[PDB]
Amino acid sequence: NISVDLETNYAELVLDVGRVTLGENSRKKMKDCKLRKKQNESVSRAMCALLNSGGGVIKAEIENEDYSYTKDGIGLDLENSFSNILLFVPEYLDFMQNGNYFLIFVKSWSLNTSGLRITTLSSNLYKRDITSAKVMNATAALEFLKDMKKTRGRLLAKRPCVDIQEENNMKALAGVFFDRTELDRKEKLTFTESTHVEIKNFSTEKLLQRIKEILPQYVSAFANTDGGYLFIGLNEDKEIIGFKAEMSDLDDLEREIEKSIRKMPVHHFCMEKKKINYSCKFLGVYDKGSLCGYVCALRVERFCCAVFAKEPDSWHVKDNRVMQLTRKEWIQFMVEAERITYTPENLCRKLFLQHEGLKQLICEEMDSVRKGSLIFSRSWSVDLGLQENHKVLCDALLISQDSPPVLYTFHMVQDEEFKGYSTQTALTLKQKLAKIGGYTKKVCVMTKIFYLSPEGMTSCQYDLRSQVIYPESYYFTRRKYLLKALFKALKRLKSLRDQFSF
Amino acid sequence: NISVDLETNYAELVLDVGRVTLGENSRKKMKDCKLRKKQNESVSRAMCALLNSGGGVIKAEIENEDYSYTKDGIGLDLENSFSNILLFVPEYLDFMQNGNYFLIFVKSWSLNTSGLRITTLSSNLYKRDITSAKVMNATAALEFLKDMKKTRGRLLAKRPCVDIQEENNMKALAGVFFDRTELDRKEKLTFTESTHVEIKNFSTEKLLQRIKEILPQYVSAFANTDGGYLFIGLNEDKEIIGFKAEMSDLDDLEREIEKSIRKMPVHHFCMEKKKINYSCKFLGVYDKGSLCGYVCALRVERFCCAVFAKEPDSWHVKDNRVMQLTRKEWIQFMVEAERITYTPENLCRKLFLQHEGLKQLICEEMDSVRKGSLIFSRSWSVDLGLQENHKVLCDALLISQDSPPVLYTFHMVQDEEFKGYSTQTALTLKQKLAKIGGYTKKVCVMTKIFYLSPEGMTSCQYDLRSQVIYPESYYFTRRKYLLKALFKALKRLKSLRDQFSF
Ligand SMILES: [Zn+2]
Ligand SMILES: [Zn+2]
Repeated sequence: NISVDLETNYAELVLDVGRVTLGENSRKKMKDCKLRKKQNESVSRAMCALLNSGGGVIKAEIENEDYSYTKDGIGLDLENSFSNILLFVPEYLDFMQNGNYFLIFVKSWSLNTSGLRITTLSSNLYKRDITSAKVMNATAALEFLKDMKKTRGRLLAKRPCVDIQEENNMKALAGVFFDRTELDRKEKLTFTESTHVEIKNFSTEKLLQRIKEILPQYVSAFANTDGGYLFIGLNEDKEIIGFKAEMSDLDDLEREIEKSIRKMPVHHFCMEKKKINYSCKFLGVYDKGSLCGYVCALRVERFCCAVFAKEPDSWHVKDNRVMQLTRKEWIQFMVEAERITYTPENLCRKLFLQHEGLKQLICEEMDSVRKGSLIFSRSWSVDLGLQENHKVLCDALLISQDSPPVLYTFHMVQDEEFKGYSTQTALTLKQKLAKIGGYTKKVCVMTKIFYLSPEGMTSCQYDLRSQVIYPESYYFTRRKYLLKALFKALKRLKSLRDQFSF
Repeated sequence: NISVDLETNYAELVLDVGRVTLGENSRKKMKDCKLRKKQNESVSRAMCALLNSGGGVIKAEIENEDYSYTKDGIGLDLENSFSNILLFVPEYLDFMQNGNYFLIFVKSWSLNTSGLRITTLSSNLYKRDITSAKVMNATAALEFLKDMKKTRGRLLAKRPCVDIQEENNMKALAGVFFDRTELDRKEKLTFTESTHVEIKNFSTEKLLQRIKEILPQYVSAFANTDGGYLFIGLNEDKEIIGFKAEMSDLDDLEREIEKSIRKMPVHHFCMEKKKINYSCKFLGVYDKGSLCGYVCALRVERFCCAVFAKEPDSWHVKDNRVMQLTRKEWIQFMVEAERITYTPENLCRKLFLQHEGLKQLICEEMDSVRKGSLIFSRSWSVDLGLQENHKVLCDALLISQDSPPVLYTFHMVQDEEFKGYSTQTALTLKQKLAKIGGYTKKVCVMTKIFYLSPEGMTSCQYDLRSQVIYPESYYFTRRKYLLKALFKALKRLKSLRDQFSF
């Protein structure tokens, strides 16, 4: 339910997430928790997509009435989600209440010391923290995947006769318990939970519902750490209780378990692809010579490669659509490493000689600039990898320290509008600077469109800066770093010919 | 209250943490929460010290009686602490209940994709997560410190006249509120908490106690992110309440705030050292023409470098003492990057010719080894940087795939014991292999001591393997990786002359 806004005046990706309730008191008092979680999920997905797609704006309609950002705030859950996604929120996020809408300006994710290339809401990779199954964070998932990639995946020793207790004792006891044909009710186990043992108690009515939900994460955790045994039908005090069911119910539960396990995504770094080796068994529980219920014992063998509970929760924007990254793409991102100067001189001279009014217009525009660089091109759209527009005479990019980059479009057609072309070119330039260029600061690109009359009259048809508003951080840019990022982006785009004079 | 155990037979650092209650039920039912937290802190400090000092063993006396590791477990809080310290607990930790003691075998911390060189319980660096002050994790602290080190530390722009609301509005409103000479009781604020605003309500009796405790972390968070304003004396609904106090109480509170702020550690990456720029003000609250109480407003300016709430909580073992890393050392670690083969041939030939029984003893010992490498030295203690023992004839290190490394000490003195020398040499060798060598797997070093009689009689005085027990993971080692780590350690120790023949 996230759509790219094509009617916006901003020269960047604007994602509309629909009506969102804002304010700490307003969000904490929302009666419908499902709606609040859905709004949080939509905002988080939009933020992740913008982080992975070169930055942009999240536009949310303010659902609650009489909302003031200064007086109310944002909301604890949204802030917690932002903190989970981003280590330093002020470095990436800006908030602005514009009329009835809330704008979250999101900077592109930049490679840092952590080594992460993309942002993930949840890697859906689980591990065993001695007794608990926890979803690997970005750093843990990165380390796990790189270690498995490097190694293409992943008897007894004589010891002194000393009476010791280890996790191997619990694993052996659980294995012996697994092979028991029948069980006795109200008997205590000789083992407890460990890296290879998990014990859960579920009601009969909720068992089928929870098998589709919690079993995948425990199976992923076991297959990722060392394998293990999951026992369902034992209470907190390790007493055998079980759940009452019929043979048909047992068959249906076994089928559901098989479907849930086979649905789990699996990525292999080895040459020999393998399935998840699991064994499901049902042990009858006998009380006073009568069958009380059944205990479900699931043995999950150690897996050679990554096992996912669900597809990794990473998003991006492609073809003006918010798409979740496929497992292969996510794995590839995780494991695979990465005065005024008028240039070029020849093109500037040709443009100034062919069109006399263009030079006067450039001088008038640049009289207000303290120091900067102006780069001319026949079509800046082509240099960014987009389609050429033959009606545009030329494009000019201005990089100055006191102002954000400005793209100057010039056209000879009086009755045609070039707002969309210039906006798309500026959006692509910003994305290339952020991702390919390597610029690590907040950057926005403004546009100015001019009509060059044959008699030399110049008029400013469109001025982007006077129609859109940004946080102040976007209005101050580092000229040297901008030039370096532009040089790197042009070099990587195979469109660097004479933009920088050496 | 953590001491290095010098009476242990293990050839590694054994840290005794005293009596520790173990078991999930036992620990969750502990009446004294202070004692439980103290035990958890001691175990965590010992684990961090062992991780930073080349690995070792944590020995804890089992306080509770009738404790079985297989039946009871470890404890939720201890497991959570271990998970916080280590991304993958099974990769580093092994647990063993030996008699009345509990042994935690800890592998040395190895450099990984995260870039961390040491482990920290808490960096004590705080940041602002929009409304909350949170302690930077290891990755966040690493990124923050490296960014500040790289840059040697760390007007208005014209915008369209659009009615918008940002965090700057809240900051300006808080600044205006800061300069007010007097306040009126039961009036609502025009701003709320943000990246630059924190609002807390404290009782009069607990105000002095909490100033020494919670003020440093908020001051650190403000000085680390963007500065801000802290307001004490306002309830949840942003109504001005204040706290009743006298002028002497105000002076004492101001002195306590000054002492607390000046006590905070500060590290500077810039040339010009600066103090924490803060301003403390007390605003009277007037109700019906009478003074009700006072509101404390603290303005913390943005700081140029790192501000610590406390010294970073990182530990190591030096001179057989568990010492907390100093701030300078912690900063330096964070920000600054890093058949049977008989060698050497000449020394082996000389030893075999001088002592005939030595060759026979070596052959008898190596007849049981499938494949490995034996390296002889005049004194392996010298090659590891320790003091030479002239009574020891020679030392031999055996590296095999089926067995852990074994150090063979040979002596001609019948009435003297060399257990301590061999144990210290093995401990130093293990530490050098783990840290300097770069070995990333669990490794233990056994020792065997032999007496070479002048007539050629050989006797095994001490055999370490038969007297100590390790988890099975320590009994299987990678021979090629062990040789590579040994080569790297010898090269970095300037003691590599002819150990490996090329
Ligand atoms: Zn595989
Ligand atoms: Zn400084």
